[PDB]
Amino acid sequence: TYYPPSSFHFLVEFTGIDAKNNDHEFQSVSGLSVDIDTEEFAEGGENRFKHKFPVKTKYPNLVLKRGVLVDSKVISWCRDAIEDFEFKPIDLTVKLLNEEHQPLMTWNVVHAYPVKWSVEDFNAQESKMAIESVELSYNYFKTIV
Amino acid sequence: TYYPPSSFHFLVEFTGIDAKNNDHEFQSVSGLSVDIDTEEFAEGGENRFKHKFPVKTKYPNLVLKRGVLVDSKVISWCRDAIEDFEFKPIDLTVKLLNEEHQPLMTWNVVHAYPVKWSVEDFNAQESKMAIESVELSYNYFKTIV
Amino acid sequence: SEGKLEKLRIVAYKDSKFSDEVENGEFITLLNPEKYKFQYRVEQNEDQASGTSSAPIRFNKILPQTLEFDFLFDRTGVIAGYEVTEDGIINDIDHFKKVVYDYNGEKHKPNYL
Amino acid sequence: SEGKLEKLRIVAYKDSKFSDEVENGEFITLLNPEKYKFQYRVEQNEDQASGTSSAPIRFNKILPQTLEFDFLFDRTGVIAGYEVTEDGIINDIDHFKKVVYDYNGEKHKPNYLMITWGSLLFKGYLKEMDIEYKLFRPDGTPIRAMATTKIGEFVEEELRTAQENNQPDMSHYRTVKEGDTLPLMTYRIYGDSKYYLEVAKANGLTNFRRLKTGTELIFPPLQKQ
Repeated sequence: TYYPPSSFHFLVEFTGIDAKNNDHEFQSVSGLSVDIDTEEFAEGGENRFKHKFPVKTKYPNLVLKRGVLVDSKVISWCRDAIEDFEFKPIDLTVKLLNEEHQPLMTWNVVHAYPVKWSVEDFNAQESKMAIESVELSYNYFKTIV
Repeated sequence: TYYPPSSFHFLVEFTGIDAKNNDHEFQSVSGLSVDIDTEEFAEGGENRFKHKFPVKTKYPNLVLKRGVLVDSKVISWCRDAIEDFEFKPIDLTVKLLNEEHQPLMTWNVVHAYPVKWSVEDFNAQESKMAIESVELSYNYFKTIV
Repeated sequence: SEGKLEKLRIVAYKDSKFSDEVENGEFITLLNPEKYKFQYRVEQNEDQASGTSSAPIRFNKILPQTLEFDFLFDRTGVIAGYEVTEDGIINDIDHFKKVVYDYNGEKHKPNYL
Repeated sequence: SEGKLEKLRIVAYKDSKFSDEVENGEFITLLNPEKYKFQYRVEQNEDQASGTSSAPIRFNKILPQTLEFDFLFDRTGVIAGYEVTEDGIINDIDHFKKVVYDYNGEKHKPNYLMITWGSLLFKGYLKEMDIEYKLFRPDGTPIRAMATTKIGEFVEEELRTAQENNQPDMSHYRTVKEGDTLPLMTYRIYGDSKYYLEVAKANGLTNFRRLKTGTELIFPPLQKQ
């Protein structure tokens, strides 16, 4: 913009999971990008370049981090998939906020489910917070702005 | 030259997309280079070297970076290709400028289209600007100088 | 016209002297093949008697030749010079098969190429 | 309805004209194949004598066509639009086999098949099938399987002669344009210039060495036995 916005003020909301204020707060969000797979072809007589063709649109997994929370609803949902193969996809909204705490821009993440859950190593000789990490697979996203 | 020019003053212009002043300003440009693929052959009796032959001219993708802009025309164009497989290639000009803000040298980029779009990770504990990145595929380029 | 990129063509014919063209029987490609390949074979007679150290190999005949190549059809919209069609590649493949494959009831055979 | 994702269908038929449907004999897939493939073969006769540099080539036959594709069955619960079933994929595979594989006692054979998806329309017979079972519930109910298929091509014999409109055996008519001669036109119709006096007698022509440029002529067929 004339002065572009910073990246440290944002909100993560879930649809299909009971809401709690402690499940909307995160330390970091990553994975909001996309790419197109292509193929190459050489045409006889054309020596200046090879041709390139698109094939598929590709998205990476969405990664969320925060300090450990013991009564999380999101984690209970993750456990049902992890332990029993019960899968029930959800939708999600990522919001980048302005100074009035209203959205500048949002991302609509469609049909997501859990593929990973972990907690970082313990160390008796270091002063650190216990950090939890969750990774989700989804089909695509759209933006609103 | 006697005193070679610096690299921090330049302009990116698009043909086929409605113009806005905010879409001509970028933080960084990269990918303006080329190479030739070759093959090798060993001739019996010649023990001093192998022969090498050219096959094809090759170009890398063009990469543009800037702070996040919410109403960009270039991004709307990228979305049509990304979301619906509607492809409509454009031409582009890269200009390296002098002190009168006129071109020292330009690059003519031919038949380009979008293959990638991303925004860097958010971090609640760091003071940073949100940065956007766009990558384009093209056939070749020519220079004027 | 050195600078013109020539495109490969295939024409169908009615007679064995190649002078009478099939009507609407010409195919022009939109992308050239990368390469093509030929094959040549000569056959000899190699019978010999036992107890001997070599045979004087004899000429038999020269076998027919062979050509091979590959094609690509694409109407996605990233190749300069062409337009996107409402029905894609449906009419390109149907015209290609009518020239090189289909049986002709006037001559009781497929076409000369 | 451009925006609709069409799904591949297979219907079973009772007769060789494809007009009498088998009751409850239609299969619709839930996931489309990635690709499909065709095969075409033409056979020639290539006998030649010794001492020669080339053979005299003669057309022999056009061989039947072939179609191949692969399928995936899955009822795990991550694909949008579908529900998880109590018995998984058991009824999906049993209905697929009843259409394409099973023997029909009314006709003493398996079924005629029509395969349609978008631009594709193919009639024929199943030749080969392989089914591999991949995931299971703890009580042994399958929830994922993969199938490979090969289809042959069927043409009824009355339709083959109508598509091969085989024509010195039939009758013909032309109109005379300026530049035409009678022995050149006879060569292009019969293969020989020597029949020009029989064409002129069948049309009542006396001055056949000059044709007038609006005349319609007949060309009778050659006699047999």
